[PDB]
Amino acid sequence: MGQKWKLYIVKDGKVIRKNKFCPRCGPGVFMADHGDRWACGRCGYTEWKK
Amino acid sequence: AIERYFIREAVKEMLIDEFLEKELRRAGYGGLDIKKTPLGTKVIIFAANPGYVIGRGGRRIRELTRILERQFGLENPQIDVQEIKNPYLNAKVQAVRIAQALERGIHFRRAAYAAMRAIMSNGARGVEIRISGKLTGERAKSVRFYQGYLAKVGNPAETLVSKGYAQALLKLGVIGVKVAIMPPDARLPDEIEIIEK
Amino acid sequence: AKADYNKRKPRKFGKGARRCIRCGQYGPIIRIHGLMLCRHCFREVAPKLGFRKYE
Amino acid sequence: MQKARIKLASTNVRSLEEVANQIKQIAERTGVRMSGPIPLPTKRIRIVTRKSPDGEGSATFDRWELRIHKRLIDIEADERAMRQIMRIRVPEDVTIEIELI
RNA sequence: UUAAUUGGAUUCAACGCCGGGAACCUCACCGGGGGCGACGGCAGGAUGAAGGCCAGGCUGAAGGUCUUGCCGGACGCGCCGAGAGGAGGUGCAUGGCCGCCGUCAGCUCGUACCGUGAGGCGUCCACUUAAGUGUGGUAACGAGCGAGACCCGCGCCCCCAGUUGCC
RNA sequence: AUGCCCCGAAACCCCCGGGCUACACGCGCGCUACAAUGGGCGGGACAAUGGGUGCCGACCCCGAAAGGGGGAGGUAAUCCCCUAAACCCGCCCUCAGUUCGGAUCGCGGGCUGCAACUCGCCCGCGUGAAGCUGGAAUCCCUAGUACCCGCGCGUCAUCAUCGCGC
Ligand SMILES: [Mg+2]
Ligand SMILES: [Mg+2]
Ligand SMILES: [Mg+2]
Ligand SMILES: [Mg+2]
Ligand SMILES: [Mg+2]
Ligand SMILES: [Zn+2]
Repeated sequence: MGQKWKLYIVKDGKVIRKNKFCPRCGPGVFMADHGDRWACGRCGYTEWKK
Repeated sequence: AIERYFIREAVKEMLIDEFLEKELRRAGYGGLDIKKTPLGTKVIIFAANPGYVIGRGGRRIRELTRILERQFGLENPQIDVQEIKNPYLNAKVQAVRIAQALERGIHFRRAAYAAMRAIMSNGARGVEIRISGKLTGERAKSVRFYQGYLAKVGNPAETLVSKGYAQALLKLGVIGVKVAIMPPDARLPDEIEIIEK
Repeated sequence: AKADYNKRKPRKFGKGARRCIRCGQYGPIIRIHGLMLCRHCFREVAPKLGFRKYE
Repeated sequence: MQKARIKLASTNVRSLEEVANQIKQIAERTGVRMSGPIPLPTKRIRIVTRKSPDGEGSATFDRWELRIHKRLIDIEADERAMRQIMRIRVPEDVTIEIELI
């Protein structure tokens, strides 16, 4: 089953997490990085990712 | 119109009764009756063991009401149990009694004579039992027991006599039991007397 | 979705639109004045539904 | 006045006549006129069916039948009687409907 | 004959029969595609199982799979036993129901007598009836279920009723 | 409903397309005819059982016809289905494969349906097959009964040469 939850761009001293929150639900839940759209993964959203 | 009213409120009772038969298989569910008044109905069940039907201090009738109101109609129900009118003149109790006795392990001849003696004791005019299944063999059979007057055809032998049927599952197969009791007041047309002076 | 492969379709006519209220079969079902039963169950429940046979 | 109109309808014939005569008497005891129970045509529902489960053997049928007797009563409105016909306590196999004109 | 042309019924008493006038369903039949193991234990599991989706291929069409990466927050057919469910077999293992001998006139019982016994008598004879329905004689005298009586319609008269019926 | 034996990631549960409607042939039950004890055209007469709220549709208006757009009143002795056909009078045909018989096919217009090719039903014009009373055999009926003519429920989203009633 391995391990995969990382690369939420992060260093020491400060953080600016890679992917934004979700505008649909409350904040905290992230979006996709497919490369063409922020699919939002579960709620449906195709803003042609900014 | 109005017929669609009469034969929509006659079916609900059929379904309720046909379900409670199964559910109160033991404790000899005798029959029910719905009294439809304003603001809700009221159900009555003449069991043969108020204890088992009620529950352990009322922990079953709750389920009975919720089930009888969620899956059936009867928007405001109120159940209560009672005791049988005449358990020895109601065929559809003797049928289940004999079926239970059979599937507990008694031989099929002791049960029938027990039952007939009890019935003709409590004051019936005539009774007839008829058992038929795979008893004592692998080719089925049939047997008959009777006691007195009992009408079979015509109009009088459709409304006066009381008849009931049951099953009794076993390790070999099933067995059908069919009883028929005559209430102690027959009064066939032939019984003409002379009011004298 | 594993709830999209054992779920039926909502018919509203044809022999598969109605089933007996007590047995559960499609086919010969009575629709006169509303009650919805087989031709086989109506025959062994009728004298408790109120009916009688005069002729 | 306003001539209430009551409509009874039941499947047992006897258990209808008794509520009819109750209404008749109640009207009579007090002061009010009335039009006696006017019999309306019976509505008999009939259901023909086959008899055997399988298809073998000759074809023999059944004729089940259910009869529904109706009546109709016309009466005036006096609260002494308009109320007196409220504690009448119909049986469970009878239908009653009241309406004025 | 066909990939399939699903089955049951074969004198009366099988063949507009299974209430069977099937476009999908009904459907049990041929081609194809996908889901389903309450419960006890096994590899494994909060370093994150089971389990779900915007877009794109395969496809008849489908997040059904794979590409792509998002989410959800505890269980686990990848392993063993079991268990649902079955228009799968057997009507020659059964129950219930129904057709036919037949709406034909039969089928028995209590006590007594006759035979070593299976059995018989009553239930036979004579006339009469749609009928073991009757009337007489008789080692027989009495009974029970079926028949008749009972229930529903039709044809004639009288009383009570008169709206939504009649004039 | 049910005992025993097999299926048990399948013989269990859903979804799309096909079949049960295939056709050298033997048979059962029926419908229409082989004409005058008739075919067509125009007029005139008289019923009962039953059914309707997911439904029955009066009345008005478009269409040659199927049908279409509006839409009172009806939870029923009230409103609707619902001015039946065989029967009668008047004119054409005159014993002929015909003005008998309407199978089989071409083209065009519609209704129900999520879908009419396989395989639904309905309308208008056209084409016009066998059939001239039936061998040996065999069936049903005793009175408002047999024969002859139409109607209503069931099944039903549409489709009755059928079943059960009048
Ligand atoms: Mg099919
Ligand atoms: Mg015999
Ligand atoms: Mg077929
Ligand atoms: Mg012609
Ligand atoms: Mg077609
Ligand atoms: Zn049923």
